[PDB]
Amino acid sequence: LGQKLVIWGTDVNVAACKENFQRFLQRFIDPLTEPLYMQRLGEINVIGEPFLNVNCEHIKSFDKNLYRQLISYPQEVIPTFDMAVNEIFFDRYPDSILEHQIQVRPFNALKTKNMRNLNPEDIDQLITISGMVIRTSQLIPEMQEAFFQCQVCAHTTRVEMDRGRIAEPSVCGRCHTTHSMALIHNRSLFSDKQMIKLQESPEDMPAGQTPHTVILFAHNDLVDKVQPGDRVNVTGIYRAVPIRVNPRVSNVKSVYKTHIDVIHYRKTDAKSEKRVELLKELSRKPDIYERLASALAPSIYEHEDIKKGILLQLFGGTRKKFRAEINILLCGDPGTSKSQLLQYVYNLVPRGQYTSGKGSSAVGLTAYVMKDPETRQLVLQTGALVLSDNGICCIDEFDKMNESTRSVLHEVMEQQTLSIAKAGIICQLNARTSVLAAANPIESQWNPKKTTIENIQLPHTLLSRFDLIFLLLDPQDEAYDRRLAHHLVALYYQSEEQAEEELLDMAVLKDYIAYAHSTIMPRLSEEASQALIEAYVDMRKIGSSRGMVSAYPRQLESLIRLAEAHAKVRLSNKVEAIDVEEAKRLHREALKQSATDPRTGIVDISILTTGMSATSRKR
Amino acid sequence: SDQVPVGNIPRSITVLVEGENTRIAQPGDHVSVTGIFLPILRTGFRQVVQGLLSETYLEAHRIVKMTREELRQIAEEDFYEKLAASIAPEIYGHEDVKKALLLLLVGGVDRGNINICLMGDPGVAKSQLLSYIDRLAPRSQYTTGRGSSGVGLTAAVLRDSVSGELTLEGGALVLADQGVCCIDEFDKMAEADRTAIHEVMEQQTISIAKAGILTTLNARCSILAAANPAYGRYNPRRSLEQNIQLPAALLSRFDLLWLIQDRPDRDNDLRLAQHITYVHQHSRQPPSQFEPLDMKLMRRYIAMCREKQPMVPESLADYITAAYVEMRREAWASTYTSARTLLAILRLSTALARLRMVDVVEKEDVNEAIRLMEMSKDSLL
DNA sequence: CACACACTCTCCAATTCTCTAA
DNA sequence: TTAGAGAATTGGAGAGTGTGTTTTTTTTTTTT
Ligand SMILES: [Zn+2]
Repeated sequence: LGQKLVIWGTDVNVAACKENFQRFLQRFIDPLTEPLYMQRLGEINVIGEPFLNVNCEHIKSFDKNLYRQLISYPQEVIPTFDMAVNEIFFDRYPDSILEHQIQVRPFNALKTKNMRNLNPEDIDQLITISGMVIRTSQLIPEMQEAFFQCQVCAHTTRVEMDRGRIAEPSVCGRCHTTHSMALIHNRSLFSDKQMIKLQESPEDMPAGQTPHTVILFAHNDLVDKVQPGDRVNVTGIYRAVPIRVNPRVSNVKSVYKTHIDVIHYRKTDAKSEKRVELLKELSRKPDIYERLASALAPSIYEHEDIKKGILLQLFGGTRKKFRAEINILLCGDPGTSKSQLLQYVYNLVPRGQYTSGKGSSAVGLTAYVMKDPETRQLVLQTGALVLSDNGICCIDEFDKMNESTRSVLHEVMEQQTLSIAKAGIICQLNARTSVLAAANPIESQWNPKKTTIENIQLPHTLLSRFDLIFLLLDPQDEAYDRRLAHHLVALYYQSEEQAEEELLDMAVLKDYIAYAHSTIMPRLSEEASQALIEAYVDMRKIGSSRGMVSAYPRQLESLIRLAEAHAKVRLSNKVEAIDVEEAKRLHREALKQSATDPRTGIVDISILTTGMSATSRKR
Repeated sequence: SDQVPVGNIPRSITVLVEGENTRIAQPGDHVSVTGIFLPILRTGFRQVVQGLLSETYLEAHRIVKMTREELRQIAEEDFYEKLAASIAPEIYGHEDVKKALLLLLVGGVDRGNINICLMGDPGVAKSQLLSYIDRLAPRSQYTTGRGSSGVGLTAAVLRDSVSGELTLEGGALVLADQGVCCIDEFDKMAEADRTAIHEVMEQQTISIAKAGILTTLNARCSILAAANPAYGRYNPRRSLEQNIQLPAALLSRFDLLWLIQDRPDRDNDLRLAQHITYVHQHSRQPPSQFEPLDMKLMRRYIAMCREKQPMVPESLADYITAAYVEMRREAWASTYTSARTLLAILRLSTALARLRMVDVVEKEDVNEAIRLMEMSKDSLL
């Protein structure tokens, strides 16, 4: 009987606790009006989730003693609260159906302890701690009901798990043969379980100390909700269990291993027609192209055409070998704005990636095969170019990638695939990634006596695959320096209003790009076709002088990509002469910056081969 | 280490700590432990294997660990130069370098670390200067860029095979976390070390693997770098990156670049020789016609100084703009100046505002930053 | 080795067989 | 005719016995 039940050696009455929690559910209307948690139990009826999250601050404000009993004795109290919630969910809404009994999930919003100060006095208390997940194990199947069958006579029985053990039948009731009941593993019933290793956050550490870690266990319906690298305030019971000295011996070490029996996660670092009509109205705004290009990278100064090219890359061409991915190269001295621009723009798009061209990159450009450490089996770890299969890949310090990386990147940029024949695996992974690059000069400074390919020492076989190449060196003008200094002073005086304006611009920019990807598919108009043919023929007519080649058809395909991207920027859905002229302008400016021989200006052969005519005529 | 016999590895003892004796100790700490020396009585298979022998542990019972007049002395307006003089009286000259080192210990407004680098030939008193900063600073480390058989600049994972439980430990950058890390022969670093320092300069944390899995490990230390020429004595006809043989992506990170060049000078050589001979003859520095300030008092001073939080006004921002553009004219006419230069002079001016112990910068701060950068370039030239 | 599987061996007692009274 | 007390046969609980238990040097190919 409920009224006779009392927590063991505790004098807390279970029925009183249940009724007090029901009173909390009934009366708590005031988080700052129906009760908040009865509103949530109205929502759960249609949402269908099997849990009710509740705030321990709310419980404490309603009743100090109930909160204290929850914190002190969660192992008994939380099942009591579950029974209370499942009674209320059929007192109200009595005709409802739900596949599982509701699980209450108490939590304090902030940490009650930090993991360095956990003590044995905290054992079996409800606590919550802040941390970062280091590793997350495979889904462990944990038994909850053992199904036994008689080997002789096929009689079956079911027995509950007591405290992890099984009360094996020892004799079959329907034929009385001893030791004849056999556990049928796949007829038994299992719940989900997973181990999570949690490290304290870096700011919480003492000065120069290595991290402490704690083990978490998350069970059914709360199992796979966290990933490595994320941050969480995790609420659970601080358990202490014995560990056996040897797997074949039941002696246990005197020192108990501890872990967190997880009850609630709260991720702390992860974060419509109105949106559609706002974006549609914004697409008709005058100079929307310049508006979006200026919204790109507010911290960076004056680089208009670079931002415009990055915008056209982020919008991309029309998908349908018909590669629509626009390739962009940034080129300039170390310490300049290109690295900051890459580190900004990679998080501005879904499916994006950022990596270094050097061997210290966390995720390499090439796919490889490794032994997964937690299980020591082979796993095909694909590279960043493959993980960014429909997004931008930001390759910083592009220039100094080794020859194998150069070859596989050439393969990716030309074929939009990455072939691997490593360890018996033979497969051709898709990589429709938009390569955005940042390349330094080989020496410490840019050399105006030399063109881009000779300064950066990259092959023409890679440089000719890029749609646009831009120079990020700064002028030596005192007006430029003074304007840059005023801009940097404004960045120093950046305040909350500028931050909110920049974040509003960032949000609408992300939404605009995603919507344009989702719905816009530009297609050629007749004037677009005539303009593109005219552009290619005109830029080929320059070759009448000196008998040189001044263009090649991949330039035309690049212009098609850029025009389609510009049409997608303004949500036209049909590409026409306005887009084609902007594509021509930006493309010609990129060639003017990149393909300029110092002796004669722009010359197209610099991209086709290294060593332009003014250099090669030494021999 | 200084108590081990001559030809022997240092011995170790397991200490088991219970109750309120726990959490008294930390790694790297010097302690004296009163306890009971006892044998570990293992069970089962280990008993027949070990026989009458037994491992031992120490059952710990006790663990023990081994101003307004002064503020008026600090109030004397000499205090800036008084401190600069107190910094390493064993080294003559380079007084502006000593001022820069003081601002390194102070730090700017919170970024904030004044990373600096001072190149020179071997034996130029460069190592002696770095050793002084390591001794003075409250949290610090001193290491070689090369190749050490110890734990590297990054932390490392030890095994402790009697238990077999792998654990992270050390790392010069990690041990120096809140303070300053001094690196000798920075030029001779491996590429892994160069990338680690690059990561520290970028985001002030490093990545390391324990058992194939990996974590992030925190280190916000200021870097004090000493480097050699690639060959011989420094020649000013060659640029610093080509001479020192370091990439500009790292070498531009340091706020100040100094060249501690050494050349003969008769009277200064004789003064130096008299100093060294007195040090050998009496095991102490000779009297210097002044009293260095107590290092504990210097630590108190820089602590309350670092607790001040300056901010720049708009007029001083305009002054920063004018000084920066003029300095960039000079650099362009003679190129290792960029937006990082403006941020460097802002950092140094806020550092001097902290040194003045006032929550707003002033013209003398920007003047000091400008002249320190200019004369560091002059020392390099 | 001291703590677990696997097998043999011993005597206790649990249930039925048989004789007797109600 | 039906049910309880004394004697006989066999199940198995328990005691005893036997057995089982990272880190350094040297090479080779390929990466620069
Ligand atoms: Zn059976």
